[PDB]
Amino acid sequence: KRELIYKEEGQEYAQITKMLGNGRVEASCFDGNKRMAHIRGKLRKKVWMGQGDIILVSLRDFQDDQCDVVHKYNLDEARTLKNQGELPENAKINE
Amino acid sequence: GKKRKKKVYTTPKKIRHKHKKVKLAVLNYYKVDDEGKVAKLRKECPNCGPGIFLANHGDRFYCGKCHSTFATQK
Amino acid sequence: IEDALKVVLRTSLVHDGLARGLRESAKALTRGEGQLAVLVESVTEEAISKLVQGLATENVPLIKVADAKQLGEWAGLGKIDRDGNARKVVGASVVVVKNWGADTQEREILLEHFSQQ
Amino acid sequence: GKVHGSLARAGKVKSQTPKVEKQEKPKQPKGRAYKRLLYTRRFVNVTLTNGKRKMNPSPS
Ligand SMILES: [Mg+2]
Ligand SMILES: [Zn+2]
Repeated sequence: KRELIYKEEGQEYAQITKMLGNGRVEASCFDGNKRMAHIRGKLRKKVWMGQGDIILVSLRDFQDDQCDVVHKYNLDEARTLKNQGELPENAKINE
Repeated sequence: GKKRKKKVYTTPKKIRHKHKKVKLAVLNYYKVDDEGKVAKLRKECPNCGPGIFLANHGDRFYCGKCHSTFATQK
Repeated sequence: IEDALKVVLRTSLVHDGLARGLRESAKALTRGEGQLAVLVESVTEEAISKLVQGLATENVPLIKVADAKQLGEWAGLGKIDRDGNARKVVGASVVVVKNWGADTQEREILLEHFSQQ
Repeated sequence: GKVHGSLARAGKVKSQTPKVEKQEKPKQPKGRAYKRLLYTRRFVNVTLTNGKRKMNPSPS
């Protein structure tokens, strides 16, 4: 049981649509942004993620195409996000 | 490993009971009878001996030295 | 004289004879405890000294040394770690000697003299 | 949390380092005087003959 970390001044949540190779991912950020997500530090081979996983990602203000994924939520803190509702609720992601 | 959070209290506060200091406290205990005899406004405690003054709060007198064992209704 | 006063205050400091204050002084005088009393007349509204007079009237002898702050200074209330005074302000309105402790001849002649008045 | 800000932001460590002001100094002689100072400090004022010269020995 760990506390779930919220976004702040630039970081935003997203959902993995399809995971590419070479540490690359396609992620739908909940501003209608079908962005490219880069697997990043503390995240290379320490925590594993897959298709349709809730994700948190930091933007790059000098390039909006690509963005760097920072933290992943374990399908239960995702539920907590879902009840508090900072992310759009028009999407169903269940097991 | 332990994952501890900051404690949150559903109690406003409990404050240290500050002793009620009284300036010129001693003279209120006595009374000068016009340059000579003097009397005491409070009552003397028998168990302790002469000098120790009773405490009057309401319909009883209470001691300070043997405080626990003496509380006699007025 | 000044010497016997400091001598008696030392002899009552080492053996816990000073009723350093006025409530303890009043209690000691009311009991059969206070053998000597030194109080200052430079007290505002003067009622404390009048009450003390009454305490001694009922353990009789009293002394009329001035300089309350200095009285506390040479009364031993100070920690006096250094050679000089190491505290800003400290003084006693009334000092009461209960235990006579060690006895010196000059002090006993002085107390007999002050008893004679 | 995991990261205190936007991770990919440029000039981050530079921005948040504590600005510590230069310490004022006596003038360091320059030119021939500096070479004389170095010569005195190394070959006539031998300090730590043990081991190596150990110029700039860390204090520990
Ligand atoms: Mg890579
Ligand atoms: Zn009592």
